[PDB]
Amino acid sequence: MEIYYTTKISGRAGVIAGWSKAPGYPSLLAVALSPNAVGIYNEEGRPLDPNNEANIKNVRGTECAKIAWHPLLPLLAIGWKDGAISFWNAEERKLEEDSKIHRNTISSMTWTASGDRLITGDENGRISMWKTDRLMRPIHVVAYDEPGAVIRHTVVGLPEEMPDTNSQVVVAFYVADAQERAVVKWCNDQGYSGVVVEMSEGVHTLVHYPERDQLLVVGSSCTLNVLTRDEQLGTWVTASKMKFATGTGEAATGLQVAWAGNHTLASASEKDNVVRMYNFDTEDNYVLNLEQDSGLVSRVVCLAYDDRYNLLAVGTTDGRVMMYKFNQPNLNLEPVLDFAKCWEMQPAFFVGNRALAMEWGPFPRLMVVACNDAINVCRKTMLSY
Repeated sequence: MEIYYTTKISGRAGVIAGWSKAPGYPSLLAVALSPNAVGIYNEEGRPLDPNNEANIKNVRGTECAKIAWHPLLPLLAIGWKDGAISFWNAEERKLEEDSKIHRNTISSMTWTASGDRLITGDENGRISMWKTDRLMRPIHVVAYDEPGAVIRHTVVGLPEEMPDTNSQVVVAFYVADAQERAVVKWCNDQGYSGVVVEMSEGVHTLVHYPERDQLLVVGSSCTLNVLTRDEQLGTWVTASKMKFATGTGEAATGLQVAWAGNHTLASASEKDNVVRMYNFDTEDNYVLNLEQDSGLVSRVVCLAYDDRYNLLAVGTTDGRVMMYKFNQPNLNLEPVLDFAKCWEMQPAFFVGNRALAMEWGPFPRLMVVACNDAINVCRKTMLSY
């Protein structure tokens, strides 16, 4: 067979792991190192540069908060915990740091579609789409203050086409979450921050369903706030709101709403060994059982989806992260309402500790379960017969 290898990034490894998520690139797992560096590490479960000089110590010498790689380049945007937006390229080995506008700890950092800007934010509510150039500098463009609110959840759902020049502008659906006052708002990189929605309940996770245009927000009551940019209202208002079947009621703490396929929504909880998939294909909910090991009960700590290649990560309390094979919406074989048996059990692997931070790689073989013990590189190595 071809058996998974449990090989772990260590040496100076921290918690936040950054994959070159674009396929076809040298998928260098950047690792937010504890001694104020970001470890640009390889994919064999080893540090690529254990000396950690090409792995870049912070110019301002702070701990990292967010590392995200360019969708069209091996450019790594490092959000350090001072506002230090650090653009570093793997092909250039140049880290260029600008901290003119951003001064608080980088809270929201999401790459744009083309990587021409970068939705940057901090705890001041200052969301700022700093432009990204091939001239390799993070340069601030637009400024939006949300005082009393933190830019916590910021998804890229529907890029609104303004009539300014009909340009496809990334419009960041950021939540002005002023202490659970989930003021989800949409800001564009030119001049404006419009309000997406005003829910009283805070955003548990800012999921977006693109097939039927549903900003699948979860309120902090396990309520799937199905926000659709309605044909009758225009913005992502709560068209429907039903309770998740995983941790029914007030169980949003530990609730795991990741993705589960093209027309399937993932739902699970830290009190549930059953992992129910809100299958949007034919409106299905169906459990996926887990195990208990002499009191080491495996209940879902983290769900994450390889939406590039349709695999669901199921992190558990015991530490293992087994995998769920989402069989396609069955138009090829056995058209079924219950995909619980179709959601095939995959060979489990023990990455180590409980899955707290998680980041799927560009391929569903190369991946990190960025647990706190080590930056758990997930990979496969062949065994010849």
